[PDB]
Amino acid sequence: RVDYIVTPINAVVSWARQGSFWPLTFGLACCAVEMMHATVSRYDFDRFGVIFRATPRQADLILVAGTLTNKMAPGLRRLYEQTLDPKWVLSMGSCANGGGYYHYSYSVVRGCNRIIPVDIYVPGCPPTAEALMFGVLQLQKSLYRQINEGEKKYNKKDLTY
Amino acid sequence: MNHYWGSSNTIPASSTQNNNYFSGGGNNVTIRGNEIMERLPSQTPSQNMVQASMKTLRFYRKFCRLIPFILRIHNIGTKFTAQQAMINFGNYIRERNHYRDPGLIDHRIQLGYELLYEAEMHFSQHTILMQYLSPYNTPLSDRGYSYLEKVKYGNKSKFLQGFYKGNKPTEF
Amino acid sequence: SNKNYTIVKQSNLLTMFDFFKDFINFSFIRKQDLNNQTNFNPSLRSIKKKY
Amino acid sequence: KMRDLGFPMEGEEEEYIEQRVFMREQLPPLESEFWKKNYDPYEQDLFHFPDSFKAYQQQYKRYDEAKKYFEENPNVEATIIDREFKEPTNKKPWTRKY
Amino acid sequence: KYNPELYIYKTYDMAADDPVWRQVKLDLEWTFENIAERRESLGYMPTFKGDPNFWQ
Amino acid sequence: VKGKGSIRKGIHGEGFGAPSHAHDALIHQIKQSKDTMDYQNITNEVAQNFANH
Amino acid sequence: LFRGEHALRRYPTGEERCIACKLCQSACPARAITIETEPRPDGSRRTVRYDIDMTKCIYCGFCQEACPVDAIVEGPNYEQTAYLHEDLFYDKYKLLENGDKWEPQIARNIEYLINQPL
Amino acid sequence: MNRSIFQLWKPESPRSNVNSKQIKTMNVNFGPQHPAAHGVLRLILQLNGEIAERFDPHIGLLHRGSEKLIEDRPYLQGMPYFDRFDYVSMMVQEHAYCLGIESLLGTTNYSATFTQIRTMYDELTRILNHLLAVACHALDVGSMSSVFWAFEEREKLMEFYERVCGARMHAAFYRPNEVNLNAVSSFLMEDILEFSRNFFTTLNEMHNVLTYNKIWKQRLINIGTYSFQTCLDYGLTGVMARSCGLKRDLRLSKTETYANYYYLNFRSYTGQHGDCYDRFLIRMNEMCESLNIVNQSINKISKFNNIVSINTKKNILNKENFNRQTTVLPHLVLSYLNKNDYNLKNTKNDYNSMEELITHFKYWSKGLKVESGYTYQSVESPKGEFGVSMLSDGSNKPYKCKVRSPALHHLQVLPKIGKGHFLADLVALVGTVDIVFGEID
Amino acid sequence: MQNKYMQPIQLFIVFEKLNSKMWISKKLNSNHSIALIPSNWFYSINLFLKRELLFSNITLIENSAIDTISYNLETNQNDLDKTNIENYFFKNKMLVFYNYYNYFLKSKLTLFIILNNLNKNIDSIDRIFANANWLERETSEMYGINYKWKIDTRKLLLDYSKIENPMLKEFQSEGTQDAFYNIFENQVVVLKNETVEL
Amino acid sequence: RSTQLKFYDGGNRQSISGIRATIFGATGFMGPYIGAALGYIGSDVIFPHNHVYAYDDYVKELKLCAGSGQSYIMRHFNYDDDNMYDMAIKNSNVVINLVGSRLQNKNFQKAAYANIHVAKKIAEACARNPNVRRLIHFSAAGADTKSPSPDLHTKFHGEEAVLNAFPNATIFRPCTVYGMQDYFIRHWIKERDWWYHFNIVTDDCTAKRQPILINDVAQCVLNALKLQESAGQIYELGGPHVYSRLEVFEMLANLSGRPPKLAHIPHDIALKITQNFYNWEFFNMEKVIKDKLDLIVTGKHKTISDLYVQPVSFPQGAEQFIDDVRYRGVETHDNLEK
Amino acid sequence: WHGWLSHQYDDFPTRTGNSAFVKHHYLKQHTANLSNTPLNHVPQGAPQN
Ligand SMILES: CCCCCCCCCCCCCCCCCC(=O)OC[C@H](COP(=O)([O-])OCC(O)COP(=O)([O-])OC[C@@H](COC(=O)CCCCCCCCCCCCCCCCC)OC(=O)CCCCCCCCCCCCCCCCC)OC(=O)CCCCCCCCCCCCCCCCC
Ligand SMILES: CCCCCCCCCCCCCCCCCC(=O)OC[C@H](COP(=O)([O-])OCC[N+](C)(C)C)OC(=O)CCCCCCCCCCCCCCCCC
Ligand SMILES: NC(=O)C1=CN([C@@H]2O[C@H](COP(=O)(O)OP(=O)(O)OC[C@H]3O[C@@H](n4cnc5c(N)ncnc54)[C@H](OP(=O)(O)O)[C@@H]3O)[C@@H](O)[C@H]2O)C=CC1
Ligand SMILES: Nc1ncnc2c1ncn2[C@@H]1O[C@H](COP(=O)(O)OP(=O)(O)O)[C@@H](O)[C@H]1O
Ligand code: SF4
Ligand code: SF4
Ligand code: SF4
Repeated sequence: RVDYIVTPINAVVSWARQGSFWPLTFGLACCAVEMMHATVSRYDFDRFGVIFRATPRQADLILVAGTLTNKMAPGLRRLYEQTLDPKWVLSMGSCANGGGYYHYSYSVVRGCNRIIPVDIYVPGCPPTAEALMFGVLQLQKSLYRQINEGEKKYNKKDLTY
Repeated sequence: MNHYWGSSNTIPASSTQNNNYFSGGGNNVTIRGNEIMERLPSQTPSQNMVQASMKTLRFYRKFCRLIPFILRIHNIGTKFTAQQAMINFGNYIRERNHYRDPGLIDHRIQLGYELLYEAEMHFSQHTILMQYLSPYNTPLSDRGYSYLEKVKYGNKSKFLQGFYKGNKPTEF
Repeated sequence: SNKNYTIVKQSNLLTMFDFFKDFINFSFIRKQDLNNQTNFNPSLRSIKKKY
Repeated sequence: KMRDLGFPMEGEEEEYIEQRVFMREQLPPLESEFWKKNYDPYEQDLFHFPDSFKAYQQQYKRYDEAKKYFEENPNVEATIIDREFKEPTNKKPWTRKY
Repeated sequence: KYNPELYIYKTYDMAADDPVWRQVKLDLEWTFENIAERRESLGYMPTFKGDPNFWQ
Repeated sequence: VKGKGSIRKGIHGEGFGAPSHAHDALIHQIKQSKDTMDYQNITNEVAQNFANH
Repeated sequence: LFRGEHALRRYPTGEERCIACKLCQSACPARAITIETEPRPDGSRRTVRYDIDMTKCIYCGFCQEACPVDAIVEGPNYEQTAYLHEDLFYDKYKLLENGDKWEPQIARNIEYLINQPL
Repeated sequence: MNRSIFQLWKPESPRSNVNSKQIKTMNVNFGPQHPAAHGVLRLILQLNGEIAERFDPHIGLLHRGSEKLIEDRPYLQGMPYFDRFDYVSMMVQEHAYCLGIESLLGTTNYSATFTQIRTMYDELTRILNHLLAVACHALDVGSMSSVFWAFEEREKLMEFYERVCGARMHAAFYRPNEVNLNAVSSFLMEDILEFSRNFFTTLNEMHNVLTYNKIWKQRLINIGTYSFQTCLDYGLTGVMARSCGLKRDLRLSKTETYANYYYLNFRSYTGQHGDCYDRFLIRMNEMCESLNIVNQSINKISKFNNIVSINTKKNILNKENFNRQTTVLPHLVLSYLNKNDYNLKNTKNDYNSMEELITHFKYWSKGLKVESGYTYQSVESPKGEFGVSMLSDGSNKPYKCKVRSPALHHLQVLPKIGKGHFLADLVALVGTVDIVFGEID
Repeated sequence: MQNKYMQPIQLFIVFEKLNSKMWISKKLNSNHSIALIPSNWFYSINLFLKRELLFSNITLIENSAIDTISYNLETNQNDLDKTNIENYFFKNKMLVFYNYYNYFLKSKLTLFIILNNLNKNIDSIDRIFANANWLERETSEMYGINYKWKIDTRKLLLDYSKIENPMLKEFQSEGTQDAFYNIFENQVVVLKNETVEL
Repeated sequence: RSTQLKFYDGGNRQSISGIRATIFGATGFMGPYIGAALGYIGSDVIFPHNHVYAYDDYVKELKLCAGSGQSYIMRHFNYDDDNMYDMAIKNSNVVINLVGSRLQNKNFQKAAYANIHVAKKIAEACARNPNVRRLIHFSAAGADTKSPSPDLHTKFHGEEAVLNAFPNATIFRPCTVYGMQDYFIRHWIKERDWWYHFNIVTDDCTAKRQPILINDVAQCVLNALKLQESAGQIYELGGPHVYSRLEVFEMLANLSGRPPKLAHIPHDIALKITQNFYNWEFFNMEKVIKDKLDLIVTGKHKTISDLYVQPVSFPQGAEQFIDDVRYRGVETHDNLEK
Repeated sequence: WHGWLSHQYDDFPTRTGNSAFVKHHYLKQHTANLSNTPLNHVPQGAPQN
């Protein structure tokens, strides 16, 4: 059966895509600085193999770090759609999560999840650099496990069908 | 003329010519110009409702001349025909035709020109800007409409239709 | 010779149109002297309270 | 003309061109320019010209008619367009095969 | 206006180019040395110790 | 007029061309209403440019 | 002084320190705290619903500053990443659980903070 | 060198093909998702040969109705909006807001003034902002490691922020006519002194690779040059203004000083060339001088001398007294001068005094009442003159609160100073203007 | 107020047909003076300021507007005196204020202009002060002031294809519409607004 | 029981519609649209799924149907456990089923399982739960026991079992639905782009087709929920007009500007190859079998007019989805601006 | 140990001895982040509940 080959290759693919996890160079608000702080030496991102890429075509993670305004929501949707699959989305900050300090505003979208599917949320205002690091590492672990979460059932011979 | 609408703001027809070897011309009325709009001076003050009405008619004329290009670039031609969009914007203007303040009319014309320029330059999204072109009481041409409400409430007053429809969630 | 074509009418333009009162469109490129840039000596003017 | 205006006239001075061509601000309009009776674009007066040419003159009859209308209707009710669903008059989108 | 005073970048250490900044460095090091001397002479450091009985 | 060739000055102002030459509406508009356009007026020149294009 | 994850404390006897005075709700700049209170059968002034919208709240600390009985405390926890937006709608259950889990460190910090004025 | 004016400029003549745009210009959307753009700038750029010609900036991508929300909320609950306005001068934004509130109240924050916090932490925040600005400018120009070197010091300063207020960013520390004296600690001052001593090393590391580099000099010198008149016409202020030699500093102004600055002997720097190189040098010198200001401020609260024995002529150090551990005592001047106020503050709280409890309850339910009136209070933030114009109607909420941000005025001149420049020069100009769009919008 | 201060009476000496209404308060800086200026003279006054000798070194620091129609004294109503500036807020539709700084005189000068016409017409000064362009654009969009003879009337800090004046007291902070994503249209759309009330 | 459903359709996503719906098999092409139809009026939507890969956009975008606190995703669903179905539909008064055999599956056993076992278990769970007011099962047009297609053969039995278990079940029989993420227009575009010279047909292309827009299908679902009398009846949904496969190719070619080219492979050899080789989305036996079969609306059951939905014509509906893929021939200079 | 690692204080938990941390009767054992797990925070009235 293909599973004999698929499962080890699945593990290798998950390991490779976890090791190389390039987010998009996109910051909107104060949460950008926290992202830069994680990128810089005190909490090196590179240790976990995450390197930022400017073009969405070369990005695996969409770091929605900052407030999203109605004047920008179409742009965020276009960026998400133009990012090559497979991809994940991480909301950072109260403003990106649920509107934050500007939830009662006439210009701010009440949450980036309304425009985009958000894979993970990192609470904070601003989230600490270690908080962002924790969120990214948790996202990486979940990403590695997503390939095979025990969906297929095992038959009498222990081979998934 | 040093303006976005100037006759010299046309897009050249060729790398080495403007549309001909014996003449110079270009299209800037039905499409966007060559150089971007760096400044849009305020409409000169109108002292009369006559001048205000003339400004409204000229703005509507420009909008009608530009609508086919807007539809083609935004891929919203299927939703409504060019004439349908013109008539819908005409209804939009008709709702505001009661104005009798030249200053307010000038401000409105400035805003209209700005939004028209945004539509030309793709600053706005098609779904966000089609709210002005959408029919007031007619279905969109790219969708199948539901006449269940009309069948159920045929020859019934709008009050009764609204009464049956409701105006508040019933769960709470 | 190719450049001269754009120079032909500049004289009449500047003669008949005010360069400051009239809003005339033009394009230009800013030049820097690389030798002066490399030989420049950094310095600032320090300001303190009166003594 | 350039030297009269004050443009750079030497190679070493070419590096301060922007200070003499673009940086200098333009004199603001005289306040008398805001009091003109009319601001319509200038066009040649086609009096004494043929009727065919006069056809291209600005339509003063439209201005007279508009003035009459606005004198007759200083105040009007705000038009309301019914939003009630109506079957489309142009049924081609839902009744076309090809 | 008539007797300008300029700061000139002429060495690797920009502090050295200014007499004031050299004195700032020296004062900082002097303060650190004084603190270290006082603490060493004292020989220990009192500290706040959490006590669970504080929450009776 | 000094430095303007055949251009000569009238009572209420100085002309923009030689005596017998024809006045230019576009030049008049540029001078009087420089940088300001209430609307894109379609003159004969603009219409002919559109037709040529 | 670090402000991390909100939590609700209790007295050493186990009684809730939160009395529904709504000072924290009013001081919350982002309107992230919702409080509804009804008398308890024994007669105590205790809340029946105490919700903090972690997505709408700016971790300013105004809630713990305005709390007159140190009921709501922004404890040091910051690794509170959530995969679902609903998981960030902290309820009274979640806040009390956070307080029960993090009481030791929170109490240790509060000791020093209270002793500083002395 | 011969003339090149005709090769350098191309005017447009009426209805002339040669004197016209004979090319289809490149209309690019610089940003918002652009590494050079800060993230919320949609600049429509008209490039012709990769040389900027026409600018149409759109800056509404970060508009959030901050002023509307401040009007809706009472005074205290609107302060964190000022932290959000600028991501690197939040302390200065808070200081301006509190200064306006206390000007309306008719009082001054004597506690903060005597504790020196509002000057030392303002200067630390100035170091933060200048570090970030210079690092981003170097990153845009091409230099890479400067961002890491500057952000290490930024992390240290953020640690100081968190230690004083518990938030490494968006401190929300300054408040009108109140100070958290408990947070202020002597060991914090000693750590700040150590940071100041080590900051010279980072300054020199950046200075060695940037200041004298031929490429850096050729990139910045004679780019963005402007006169005082431009500085005056476009309301340029702070570093942008001082680069013209205007010699305009609000901290050293007789009628406009707002903290201990007017009674400290520090120096402000200006350049005779209004270019990016002079602005970069000014930022470096201001970072260096913030160390001197912080040192003076900390010395103002230090007990250097000590009792000397008559017999031995040597210091008599207290073995079991806190003052032996440290030479800096933050509460020294406050206790010495305002003894009654200090005693009341440290003895009466809301757990034992009815009046304190009532004040606390009112303060946290409806903010302090502010008498009706109009005020305009400004500070010399790292990016220029940052001001608040507040109109109060006598209630617990501000009727109007307008924010004068230097970033907006600095971004207004970007077309003027960067018209004839290349794209590589424009990306340097955006960094030299030192703009963050939080306060622009 | 232990500084040397002089009133900016030059404006009213030159514009001999205007009456002077000036204020100074300790709520402001020692060198800050407020004055009332009529709208029909605002443009000429700015022309004089921009090129007078001692006012030549003047920069327009700030500009904004206040919706004085809904202004009410919430506390100490009886303490109001006829000399207070608040008396001009009542019953006036709008109040646009400009603030300049002069370097020669080391002074700050604020000018208040009352707009009583319903359309809020006032002459722009962005042709005199360059930085006033975006300031007036923001003021016009947020409060609906119809600036005349303005270099650029296009919106700045407002969303595309939307007309509104949020800073007016009538407007609600929650707005009137919210932007979501429509699957049927496969793009961001804007629809009516439903929000949360604390 | 009672089939009445009181819900308010005048509100946006943040309103309370009054519908609590569980939508099985929402990871397909039509699943997100059907879910969004209910979600956009404020209804609560549950999406039970066991989909690989979990991180697929198909699973991810289901969260956008309703919003936060209204849309829920139930992962690792077990399709042979009754307790799982009970939990899924415990609080739902509407149960929509779109779990059908995929076009990629040729195994008769798997097709029958998907189209019968899951549907019957869902119907039984609905019968057990007395709060399930409405059940809407999605069958296929042309379902028949004699149908060569295993999908249709099993779908007929599936709808019979659903009716037997839950007599108040509403069965839809849509024709070939088209849309942005469909299997018809997108497949046409992708096949023509991958070959660049032809579309591979395996028949005379005389089979009749009656395409319907997915928006129209969603509107039909909403109208069926509104209409109480629609319960317990079978509906066939299709476009206003019927076209053959050749006519559909001609219409698409004319709309997009791409010249048509149909390359014929013998039906027998194509069937043998597809039934003896691995099958995926773009190479499957179901497509070959359904090429010959007619999938149109018959008069044996209720039609869309009964639901009171006016479907849009195929030429008008499909034009917007081919704007990007347009032949670039001789065009005006003004059109060059784009 | 979270505070000890973060350097908030120099005291650390000590099992079976004089501790610097209070041990109340209602305390619960520490739990790691339970998001993306069936034992995750479910708001009352949420569809999952
Ligand atoms: C070296 C040792 C020394 C001795 C020599 C040994 C031999 C040396 C050989 C040297 C040359 C090798 C060339 C191949 C290199 C590797 C790649 C490869 O194998 O092809 C896969 C590769 C996959 O396509 P892709 O472009 O990578 O996919 C991009 C995306 O995935 C697509 O993205 P999308 O979104 O557009 O998706 C659209 C959809 C596809 O688009 C659609 O939706 C429409 C199409 C759906 C149905 C597709 C059915 C299969 C069509 C096959 C077409 C073959 C091309 C020629 C057709 C001619 C028609 C007249 O996606 C797909 O399904 C992708 C295509 C899947 C193909 C599956 C089968 C591939 C393997 C078998 C191919 C056998 C072809 C035999 C041809 C005749 C040979 C004489 O390309 C092909 O499929 C074409 C391969 C054609 C050459 C086959 C050579 C091996 C067999 C030769 C005959 C036997 C040996 C004879 C010599 C013996 C000597 C002793
Ligand atoms: C470096 C590693 C290279 C690995 C390359 C693997 C090539 C394909 C190997 C196929 C082995 C088949 C074993 C016997 C199968 C028995 C089941 C059966 O019914 O046979 C007919 C099978 C079954 O397909 P079916 O559709 O006819 O029936 C389905 C099965 N039943 C009916 C039981 C439900 O089909 C085949 O023709 C063979 C399997 C084709 C599988 C195609 C997908 C391969 C995926 C490879 C993933 C790894 C990629 C590595 C490279 C990654 C690079 C980053
Ligand atoms: N052209 C069309 O779209 C038409 C569709 N229909 C009917 O409408 C339904 C919805 O349309 P569409 O989105 O196109 O269909 P899809 O094939 O895209 O979706 C089928 C759904 O059922 C799931 N599924 C498939 N097999 C099984 C299985 N053995 N066990 C459990 N779940 C399974 C699939 O999940 P998974 O991803 O894990 O495989 C998927 O979610 C169709 O299933 C079909 O019955 C009728 C006529 C035309
Ligand atoms: N621990 C201390 N904390 C704050 N201020 C102190 C402290 N010790 C001395 N001061 C200041 O020192 C001055 C008295 O000097 P000195 O007699 O040398 O100190 P001490 O008697 O405490 O040893 C006072 O201003 C007093 O406020
Ligand atoms: S969540 Fe806080 S820190 Fe992040 S962008 Fe919003 S206001 Fe700034
Ligand atoms: S941290 Fe601030 S915003 Fe968040 S709940 Fe507490 S008081 Fe409200
Ligand atoms: S947490 Fe504190 S402030 Fe909030 S209601 Fe309870 S007792 Fe009052």
